[PDB]
Amino acid sequence: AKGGEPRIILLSFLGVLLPSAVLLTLPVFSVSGLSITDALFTATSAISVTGLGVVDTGQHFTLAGKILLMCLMQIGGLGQMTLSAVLLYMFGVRLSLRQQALAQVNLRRLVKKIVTFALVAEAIGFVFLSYRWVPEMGWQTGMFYALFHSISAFNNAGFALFSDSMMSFVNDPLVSFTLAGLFIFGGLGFTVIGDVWRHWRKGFHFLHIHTKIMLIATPLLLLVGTVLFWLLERHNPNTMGSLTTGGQWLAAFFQSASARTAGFNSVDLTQFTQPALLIMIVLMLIGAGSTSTGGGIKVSTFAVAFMATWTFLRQKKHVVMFKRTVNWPTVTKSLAIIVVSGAILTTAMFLLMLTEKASFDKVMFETISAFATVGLTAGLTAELSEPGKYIMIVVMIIGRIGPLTLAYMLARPEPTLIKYPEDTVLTG
Amino acid sequence: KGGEPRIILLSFLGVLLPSAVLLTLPVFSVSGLSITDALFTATSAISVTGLGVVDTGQHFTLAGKILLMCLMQIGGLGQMTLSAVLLYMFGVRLSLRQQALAVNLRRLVKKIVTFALVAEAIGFVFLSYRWVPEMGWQTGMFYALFHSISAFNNAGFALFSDSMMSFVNDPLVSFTLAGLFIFGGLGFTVIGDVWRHWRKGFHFLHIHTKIMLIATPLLLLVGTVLFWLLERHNPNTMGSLTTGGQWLAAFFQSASARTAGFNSVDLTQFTQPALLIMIVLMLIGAGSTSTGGGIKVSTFAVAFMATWTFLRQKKHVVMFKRTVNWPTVTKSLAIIVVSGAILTTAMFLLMLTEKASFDKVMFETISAFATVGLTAGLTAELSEPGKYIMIVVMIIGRIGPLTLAYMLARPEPTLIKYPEDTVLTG
Amino acid sequence: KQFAVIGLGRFGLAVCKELQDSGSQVLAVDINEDRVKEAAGFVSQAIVANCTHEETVAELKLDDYDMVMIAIGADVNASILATLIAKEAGVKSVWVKANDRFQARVLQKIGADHIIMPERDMGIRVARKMLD
Amino acid sequence: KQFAVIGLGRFGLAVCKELQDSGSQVLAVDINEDRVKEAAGFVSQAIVANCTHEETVAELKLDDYDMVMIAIGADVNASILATLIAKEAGVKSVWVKANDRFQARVLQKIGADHIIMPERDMGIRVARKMLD
Amino acid sequence: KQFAVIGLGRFGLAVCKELQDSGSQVLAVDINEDRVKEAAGFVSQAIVANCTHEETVAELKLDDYDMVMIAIGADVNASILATLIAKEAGVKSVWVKANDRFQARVLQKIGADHIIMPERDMGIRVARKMLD
Amino acid sequence: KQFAVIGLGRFGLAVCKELQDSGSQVLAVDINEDRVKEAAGFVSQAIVANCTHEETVAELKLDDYDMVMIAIGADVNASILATLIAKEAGVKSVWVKANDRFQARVLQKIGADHIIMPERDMGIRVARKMLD
Ligand SMILES: Nc1ncnc2c1ncn2[C@@H]1O[C@H](COP(=O)(O)OP(=O)(O)O)[C@@H](O)[C@H]1O
Ligand SMILES: Nc1ncnc2c1ncn2[C@@H]1O[C@H](COP(=O)(O)OP(=O)(O)O)[C@@H](O)[C@H]1O
Ligand SMILES: Nc1ncnc2c1ncn2[C@@H]1O[C@H](COP(=O)(O)OP(=O)(O)O)[C@@H](O)[C@H]1O
Ligand SMILES: Nc1ncnc2c1ncn2[C@@H]1O[C@H](COP(=O)(O)OP(=O)(O)O)[C@@H](O)[C@H]1O
Ligand SMILES: [K+]
Ligand SMILES: [K+]
Ligand SMILES: [Mg+2]
Ligand SMILES: [Mg+2]
Ligand SMILES: [Mg+2]
Ligand SMILES: [Mg+2]
Repeated sequence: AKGGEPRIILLSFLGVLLPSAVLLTLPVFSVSGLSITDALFTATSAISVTGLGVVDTGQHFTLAGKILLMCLMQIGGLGQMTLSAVLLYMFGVRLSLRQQALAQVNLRRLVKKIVTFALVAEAIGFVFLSYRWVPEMGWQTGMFYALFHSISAFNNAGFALFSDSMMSFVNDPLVSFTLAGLFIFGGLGFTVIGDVWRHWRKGFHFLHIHTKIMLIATPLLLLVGTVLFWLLERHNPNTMGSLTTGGQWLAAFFQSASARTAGFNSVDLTQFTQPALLIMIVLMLIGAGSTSTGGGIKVSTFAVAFMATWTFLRQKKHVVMFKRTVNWPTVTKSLAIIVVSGAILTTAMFLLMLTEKASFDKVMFETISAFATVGLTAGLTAELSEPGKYIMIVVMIIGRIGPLTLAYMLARPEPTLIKYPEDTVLTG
Repeated sequence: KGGEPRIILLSFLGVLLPSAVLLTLPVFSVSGLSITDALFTATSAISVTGLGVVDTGQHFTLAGKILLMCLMQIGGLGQMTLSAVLLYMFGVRLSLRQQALAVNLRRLVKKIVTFALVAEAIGFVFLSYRWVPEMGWQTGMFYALFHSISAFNNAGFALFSDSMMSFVNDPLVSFTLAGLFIFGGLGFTVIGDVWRHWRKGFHFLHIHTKIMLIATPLLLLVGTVLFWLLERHNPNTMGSLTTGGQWLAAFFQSASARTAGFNSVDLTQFTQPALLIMIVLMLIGAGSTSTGGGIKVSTFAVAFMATWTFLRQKKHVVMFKRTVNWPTVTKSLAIIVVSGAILTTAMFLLMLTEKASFDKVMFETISAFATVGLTAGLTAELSEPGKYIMIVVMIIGRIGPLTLAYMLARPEPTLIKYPEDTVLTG
Repeated sequence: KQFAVIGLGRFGLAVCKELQDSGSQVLAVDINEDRVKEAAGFVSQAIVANCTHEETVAELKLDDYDMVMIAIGADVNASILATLIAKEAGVKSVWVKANDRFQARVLQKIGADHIIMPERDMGIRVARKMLD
Repeated sequence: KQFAVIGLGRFGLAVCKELQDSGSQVLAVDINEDRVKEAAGFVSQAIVANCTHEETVAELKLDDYDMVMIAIGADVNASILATLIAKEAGVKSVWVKANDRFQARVLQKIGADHIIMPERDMGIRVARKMLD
Repeated sequence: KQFAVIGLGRFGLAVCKELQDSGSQVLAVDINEDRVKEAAGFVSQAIVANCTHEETVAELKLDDYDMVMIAIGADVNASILATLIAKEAGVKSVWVKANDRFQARVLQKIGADHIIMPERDMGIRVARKMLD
Repeated sequence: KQFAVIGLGRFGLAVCKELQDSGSQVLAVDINEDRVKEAAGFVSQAIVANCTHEETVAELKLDDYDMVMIAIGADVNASILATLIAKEAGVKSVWVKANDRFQARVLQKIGADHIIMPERDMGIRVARKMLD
């Protein structure tokens, strides 16, 4: 009697990965045609909405290829939010009936609201992006770029049609803020959007604990990242020293927001100070919300571990958040995800250094971005070797579904009839 | 709440500040140590990290080295003795609690000291057999005693300019030192369990003893094979050595990484795939109730086995046909996560204060937090804030794991509980 | 207005839901964490605590609240102890639910200010409602 | 020789400690985890399991063991149930502890091979001991 | 042809097994997940649901089913309330299992078409088998 | 001048409180850590120990104490065995608190110098208080 949520999660991704991979090889979608590994990498990047590119999205793909790319990252981003919310609903249904045996809307309405929320969010971002690019690029081309980037931003994909992804719009508030708002709400999570939508009149105090965590941790994650990036890169001529005072803050805020899974870059991370790469690595690992279009280990997982640590250092018996106790299984889930993620990350970084030769900071940054699904590159993907591409594909797949799958493994372990005696192991 | 955390910190700071104020005196140093340098040396000796801002053999006098043997002896042996004593009191309180619901300490301390003295005497004899012929009846004996004490206490302090790089091809000294910190880092609980119940067999040893006796050979073998594979073609570290010399060097680094801190090769010229392996080895560290450091092998074993249990969706973590209770798994995972958080903060602070590549800063931070003290060329150029950060990291690294383990054991009881609510993860 | 309701059975949760619907902030306290969870959904603050314990009641700071409602029904001993501790804490007004006349007299002697017998008072109300 | 002892009360732990002291491998099974921990110190393998559950017994592979001793004392229903399940699992020799003459006859009907009455048999043994 | 069984206890599961052997579609529904899994291999469709929930009974189109069997024994109130909800659901034929004579009286008046009392009904037949 | 109290229930804690207030050395010993912590503020030295363990009683130099009070009430075997161990340890005067008459008879035959039965003795005392 073990849970089957893990199997639905993997089969769903691979059930779309393989069809997407074979389509990209056809010359209809590529001007030159993609090899099997390149198409497998591109499909995995699109389906996981990582946004890593072995080839340039704007140039190597045709008009039909970009339309396919929008479909893949809409399936990868909104599809995870739709599936994760669907599996969350069924988990609650099983839990609710279990309580009644011992002692809410239907699924269709929930799925309709998720797709409705996605299209309206993209449509709002669509008109703002159209408002600027249509005058510059014409009508027919202007709407396409607005639609491609609004879909990419909401799905936390980071795919861009420009050679340098949004590096020409560092000093453009309308493009930066429209994109920033898109993956912030796209990455916030439908449970947070839904709870605020139905219970805002009650007040912040009566929102669900998960909603309160996401509504508080996200601004601090944005604010701390914005201040830290600005402080560490204000004097760096190569990235932010040449911008105006407002331009620096706009760039610092953009990368602070884009790190949490979007993957767009107003500046060059290739020329970032090391103390800034370490800050962004932490930001990428934390990721977006739990039931959103993108994410890494997720904000709530980091928040529980952050306050579990604070509880442990103060020797308190219970982990408390917003006058609510976080039960020990939840704490174990959050700590296990971080430890398991580090185990896979360390193995992936070690393999990358063997297949291709690069510095540790370049390898570590690329491994985190692929695992955290952010897709920000520090120059490793440009020179990635053939075996390195295979590792990145696996890391992108595991990083996309790992935290969610491992959570459901912890939720429903296989029941057993044989238990061994408890014995103590010394730790510390 | 438990006072084990308070006994652990007060005991360290109550030997660090006196040891620091003594190191400033010119009797122990040929040129004298600054307050920052003396504090760094005292922290490295008492925490037996082995990191050096000044050369041990040159900058210290004859009396200074005798103090250094006393300092690292206190660090290693006293940490082992205090851990055993606190474990004994924890067991006593647990037993009395069990009786309420439903050996001697002096003898234990005597066995700890006598085991240390016997091991150090064996290492001293083996080292004297090799150094006395070429160094004299007085200086060779001193070097043998110093290095045996350093090896058993998992300190890594060396009297040579290059710490054992001249004996990469010498099997006698390499195996003598290797056996000293493997046994010194095994844990006195394991040694006592093997000593008292070896006739019963391996099957009836305590679960901790089995975990150590299996993982330590596995960790040593994995480290040796990985270091040999990754560094056999590197001319600057192991390419010039013979086939036996390469394996001896690889085994020596695999063992020294687990807290000793001696180096028969240059880690400054190591391939990055090998520095990652050595970072992983340093983080794991030595045994729980031993002279070494790290997250400890038992913690890494419970997390590795818990991970396998979670990936297989099994209800209980089972090790050697014994269930590992959920508080133990939570302790291990929390130790790893908190260690990672402090490590990330320390690397960020070092990167702010000092200008170096990420691999060097990360390696130095891991070596100082784990008390291995292996240097990758960054300690020699430490600045004043860098030295302060390293001192703090060495202090927290030495006492952090056991302290955090005991906080999780005895949290403050409460009279107010808030309702349980679910938080989405992953 | 701040209210504290101790015991979250049928009467206690009905008083809390009414008090919070009327815009007042209520504290819900119960030893059964299961019932504290339903209250926490709509109650300003819900706490799992034992209100027969003097130190626990001191931690709750019940003297701050204007009125304390004690709705422990089945355990008459717990009701008496909670009323005694609340009065010794220094709460101005204590309302206690009593399921027996003898318990009501004991609570009057203890120092309870208003005592509600839900069965008898509801019988009187229903009789008046049928008459008119 | 391999023995399985079910129930780790005063009788079951005495059989395990005597069997293991002679070099035989013993499997100790009980539902009380405390007694399984106590036996796990000296018993070759100790398992927390419910032996009245027929699917659980198949997992224990009691058919492999030469002799199965069932030492469930207080719960007579569990004693007959465990004897029945062990017999249906293909155990060659089942020894059962019985606290009454009525339980012993039911166990004889079930298929127990040797039935031990601790009070009566020890009474006979001490009576012989005083004589000689 | 098409039947529904609510409650998968010992009595309800026995109905499901015999109904399947005659090649009939059976909808087995039970609040407890474990009991639904047991009948999952013996019925056309096994669903975990609370048949006391009026909207759930509306979704499970029980009016399409030829006969609906309510086999809830322990909680007398659930069987009475589930019987009523099935009547407003449009079920023409409702068979209810009752364990007590007082429950069988209520079920008759609320409109159950067939009341089954397994102890009383088996008592009559076993006597008849004894006679012949 | 120097006294020992074993068992820190309501009776033993009262003995410790009066003895220390009068100005004497009192070693309070109880297997339960909570009661030892409660009495730690009052007595000169409070130790968590099992006084049924012979080696623990040997380590605690109870023979140096002028009087030893054994105040274990719930488990009669614990009180009897503690009295025997204290008498073997060389304690010249042992005062034991007994709750039942059979326990008092056993303790008298063992050799306890003073047997205290709180209910009977306070019965006599309050009767004398009522008379005058
Ligand atoms: N010491 C106590 N402190 C707080 N709440 C208590 C205490 N003792 C009992 N309660 C709770 O008070 C309530 C009394 O209601 P009760 O009559 O038991 O149930 P109901 O009214 O639902 O039939 C219960 O929720 C009970 O758990
Ligand atoms: N169904 C069962 N499966 C396995 N062990 C059982 C079962 N029922 C009882 N036992 C164990 O059998 C042991 C002997 O029972 P009992 O006679 O009550 O204890 P004791 O012999 O110490 O008085 C108990 O410790 C109990 O845990
Ligand atoms: N509201 C309900 N909806 C569906 N099934 C129910 C409901 N209430 C009880 N049941 C089921 O009806 C069955 C009747 O079992 P019953 O004889 O009452 O108890 P037991 O299983 O202890 O013998 C059980 O399997 C129970 O889970
Ligand atoms: N073997 C023992 N050694 C020391 N103290 C004991 C032992 N057994 C019981 N006690 C203590 O003696 C005290 C007296 O118990 P009891 O008369 O039952 O008081 P209460 O009814 O308040 O528990 C208990 O609190 C218990 O902790
Ligand atoms: K991305
Ligand atoms: K060291
Ligand atoms: Mg009530
Ligand atoms: Mg027995
Ligand atoms: Mg049944
Ligand atoms: Mg008492």
